[PDB]
Amino acid sequence: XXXXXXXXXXXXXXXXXXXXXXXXXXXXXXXXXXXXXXXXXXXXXXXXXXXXXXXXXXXXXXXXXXXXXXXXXXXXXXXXXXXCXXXXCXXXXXXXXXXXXXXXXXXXXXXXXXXXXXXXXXXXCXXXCXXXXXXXXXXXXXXXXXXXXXXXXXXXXXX
Amino acid sequence: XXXXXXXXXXXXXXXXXXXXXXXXXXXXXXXXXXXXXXXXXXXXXXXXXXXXXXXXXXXXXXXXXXXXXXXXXXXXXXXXXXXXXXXXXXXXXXXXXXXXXXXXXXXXXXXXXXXXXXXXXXXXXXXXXXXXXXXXXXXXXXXXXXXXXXXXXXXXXXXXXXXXXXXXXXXXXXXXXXXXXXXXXXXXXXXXXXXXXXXXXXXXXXXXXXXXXXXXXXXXXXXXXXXXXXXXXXXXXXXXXXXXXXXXXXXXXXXXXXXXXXXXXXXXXXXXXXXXXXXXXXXXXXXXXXXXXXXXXXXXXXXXXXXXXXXXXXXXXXXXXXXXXXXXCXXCXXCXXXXXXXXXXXXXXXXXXXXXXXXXXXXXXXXXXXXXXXCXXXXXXXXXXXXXXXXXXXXXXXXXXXXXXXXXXXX
Ligand code: SF4
Ligand code: FES
Ligand code: FES
Repeated sequence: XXXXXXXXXXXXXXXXXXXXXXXXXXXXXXXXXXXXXXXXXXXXXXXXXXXXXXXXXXXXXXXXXXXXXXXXXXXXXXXXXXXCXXXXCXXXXXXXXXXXXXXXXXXXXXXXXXXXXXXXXXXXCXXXCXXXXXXXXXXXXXXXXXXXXXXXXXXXXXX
Repeated sequence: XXXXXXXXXXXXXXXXXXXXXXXXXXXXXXXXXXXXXXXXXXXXXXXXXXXXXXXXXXXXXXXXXXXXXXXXXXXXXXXXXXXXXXXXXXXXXXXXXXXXXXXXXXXXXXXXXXXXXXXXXXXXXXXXXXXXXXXXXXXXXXXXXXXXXXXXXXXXXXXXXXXXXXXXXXXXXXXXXXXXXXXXXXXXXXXXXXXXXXXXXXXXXXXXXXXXXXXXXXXXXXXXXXXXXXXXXXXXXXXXXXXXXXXXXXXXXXXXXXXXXXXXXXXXXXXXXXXXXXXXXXXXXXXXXXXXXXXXXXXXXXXXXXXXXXXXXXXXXXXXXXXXXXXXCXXCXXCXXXXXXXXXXXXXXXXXXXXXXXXXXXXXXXXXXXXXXXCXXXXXXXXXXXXXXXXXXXXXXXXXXXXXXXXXXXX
């Protein structure tokens, strides 16, 4: 519960550049982004100091935490299978893959493996509908996967 | 892909042409293009930029192109971002000089990451490319680029919100009356537009205005990236002229199966928001944007969704609202109701528990819901909701008759 943004901070320091003159709000977005890399499941303590780098009151940063879907509150399977449940993808019949997948994966759609390599998300639109099913694995991307194929895809990281 | 394909496409060859221009000359140049907004706003592209008409203010202006569209696909905007990034870049450089902004920021889609990186990297080659910057392209006006990853807001999509995302502070629409859209986000003058506008506008200028402009019915000017997703064999992006046959489009798709034919029923033409269609209606397109409205069509997104006959009408549309359900940004007190009322309301129909009237009732909610709003995105989402009642609900009204079956099924 003691996050440090120092060593990679110089990289972080550039983030400081992006706006002109007054304010560091622009940094805000950048900052949190830097953080998720630093630890995932980032924690309030990390925020506050980030605010110092930010130079803004906590709630102000706190208002920011609410809004952006991206930042993650606790911890996720390092594998974080974002599974899109939105219409289009639904139109893909995708939904069955997730259900079949959940059985394969082992936790209610809501949970993550006690192994903790993964952390499923019901996700809404991944902004790749032509490609449905689309699976975003960690930083990376997986496109239209067969149930057997989906299992195989889960497999390799699983190794 | 990267610089050689970038060099290779022979992007920016014009750009040299650009230096010589002609920006007032360019700007009318679009008007001959009579460039309307590509996102769906339609206001004169020339009209929008022209609006800047900056004169002198202390602050710098800024221009930004969305690279981010979450419309729920087809992800046409994303694909454009990937294949020939630089071409976007050149367009960005070229147009911006037109407004005469010192530099531009492009804010990307939240889901994309690896996808996002290539764009900056192509962006990196730009300083490396040496096309313009500092003193630039034999042009005094400065050039600067910044790209910012994103939080992940479909709400972030609203222009007030998009400008606000840059703000990165609880995005909402700024206040509609106040803009003066250019002034003063990120503290100053700044006009915005959809990316395709940002880049395509660059090519057209290099090309004679007439070649792009001549193409299609005068309802719609030049060309469009159409994309389709459907219960049919082929789905994807097809770069096509405005004003072509939908069924002809269906043929390009090789959409499965038939159509009208085995099976029905409707297509949401733009993306999801504009009014859905019916099997009888489909013969009508003709997908020129002006063409849609009279229909009550409005394929602003230019990404079709085919919604197949063998499905519950309530079942797909209802799943669809949820996204609207996720959507609410929170700025309007009423829209919390907006998603609510509908979504909870929506579910009952889907379960088929609810009584006859409620169908009518929803309609009432719609107009009031549509009565006024901060957005915009919200308004659009509701409106798509509305057409649901006519046609498919008109069909659903029967579908609801199926709910009756639930009512029969009651004991
Ligand atoms: S209608 Fe909803 S999404 Fe749009 S500004 Fe109002 S509260 Fe936000
Ligand atoms: S619906 Fe899953 S990506 Fe748009
Ligand atoms: S909007 Fe007028 S009372 Fe709050």
